[PDB]
Amino acid sequence: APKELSFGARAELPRIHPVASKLLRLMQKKETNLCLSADVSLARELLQLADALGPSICMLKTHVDILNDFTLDVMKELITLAKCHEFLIFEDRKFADIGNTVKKQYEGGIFKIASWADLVNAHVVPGSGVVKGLQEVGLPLHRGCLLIAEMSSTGSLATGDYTRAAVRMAEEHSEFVVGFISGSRVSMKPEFLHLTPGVQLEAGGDNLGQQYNSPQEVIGKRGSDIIIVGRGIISAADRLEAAEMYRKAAWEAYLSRLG
Amino acid sequence: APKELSFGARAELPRIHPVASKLLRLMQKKETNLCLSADVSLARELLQLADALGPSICMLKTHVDILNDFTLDVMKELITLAKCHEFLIFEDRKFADIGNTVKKQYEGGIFKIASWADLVNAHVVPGSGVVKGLQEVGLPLHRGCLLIAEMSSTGSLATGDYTRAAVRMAEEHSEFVVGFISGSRVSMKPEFLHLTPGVQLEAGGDNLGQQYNSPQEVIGKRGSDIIIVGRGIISAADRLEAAEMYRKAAWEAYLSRLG
Ligand code: NA
Ligand code: NA
Repeated sequence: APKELSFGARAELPRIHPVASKLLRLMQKKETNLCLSADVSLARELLQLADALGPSICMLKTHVDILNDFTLDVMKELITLAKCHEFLIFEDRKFADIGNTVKKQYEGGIFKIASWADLVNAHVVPGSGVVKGLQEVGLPLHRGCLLIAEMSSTGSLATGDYTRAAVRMAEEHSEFVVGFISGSRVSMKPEFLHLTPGVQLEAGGDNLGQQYNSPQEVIGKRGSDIIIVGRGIISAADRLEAAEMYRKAAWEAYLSRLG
Repeated sequence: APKELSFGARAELPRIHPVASKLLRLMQKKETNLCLSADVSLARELLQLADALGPSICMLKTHVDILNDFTLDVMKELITLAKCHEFLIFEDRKFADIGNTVKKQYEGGIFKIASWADLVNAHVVPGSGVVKGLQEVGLPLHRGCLLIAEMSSTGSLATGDYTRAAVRMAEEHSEFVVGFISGSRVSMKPEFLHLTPGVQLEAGGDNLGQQYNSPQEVIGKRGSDIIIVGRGIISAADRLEAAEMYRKAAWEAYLSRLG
């Protein structure tokens, strides 16, 4: 493997996407490679978490279709927090339809996801039309996309040639695609981010197929860039001290890998 | 292949799911195996289409995340039409996350999909946790699910062993899973429905990877049960006469296959 570059140096790579470079520079400024999976159903709790944990995170990942009281003004308030504390907003929509449909789902409907999400993600199962359709909205809005190359869950079919196809599709749509959701490093090109869910400090899983690995395993041994942490933080009593524990774990694993 | 049973006889199979049997009986009563893909962004147009075309269709497929003016009362009015004209409502949500997440996306948020959708669909890429999570909402609500075994779009990765995995997952979750979105017959078990999108009378595609086959190819040669038709109907001037053309095509292909 080529010699590892710092996040700050990766932010300067000739082929880097502007959204990736903004992310990489705030990761190095803030010493955080933690993405908070803000898995709550109340706008107040989402906003209180974003404000308190904002300084500790590089990214806040939302499922806005689980917010009981979603409005676009909630997302305006989230953007204010994102700008104040310096983190990106990633809507974990997992687009997975034909290109003509995802185009509408990204721009339109109640959620107007493209209006407030810096990043979205997509499954590669439909073929590259899924990326084509999203990019016809996302490119004019200066957004980025992550392709789901592997999943954390038991029985995942995102393996082998499927994973290779995701990497190829990302390479070929680099104007819009900034990286992967994956369990490890899947691309050797340093311009691409790797974000990894299924992360907790302790061993375990849930009863619906989620499986966990630690920040040291995921960042240090498996070579990913960012950990996505949900229940490990959200279910804790003190979510701020939980986020700090995850931040320091992921940051030190990165530093020790960087040498 | 075993001798083909009529829709009415399939509705009586020992292992048939109640939602599948309701569907099969209305298909045979109404002489329709057409599912309308109601791909519009206005509630008024969705409701006017559902009323006018209701008699011609067995199912109305929605993308409620593309409706600019979604409210739950729109879905109440759609249910009234579904009951009046006898068709099922299928929300084409393509759930594709870990089980713990899809559970919430199905029951909760603004859309409360499980409250009004007879059928939903899911990708199998996350492993069977996706089905497990949906069924914890769907079983108590007496709903059914379709697993996406193949896709119509260029570059689709839902082929080979992926398709085989979808069929296995459906078999093993038959209390909830009633069939497939697929391009052909993928299961030899007659209790399972096969629904096929990417359908028009004329050859062609779109520029975002959609590819078309005719009702005679899909139902007659490829052995699917139901055609899903969107732009072939929606973009026509007279949507009612378009739906009738598709209905008669799909019904006759079925009858000629039945012998
Ligand atoms: Na995930
Ligand atoms: Na489809």
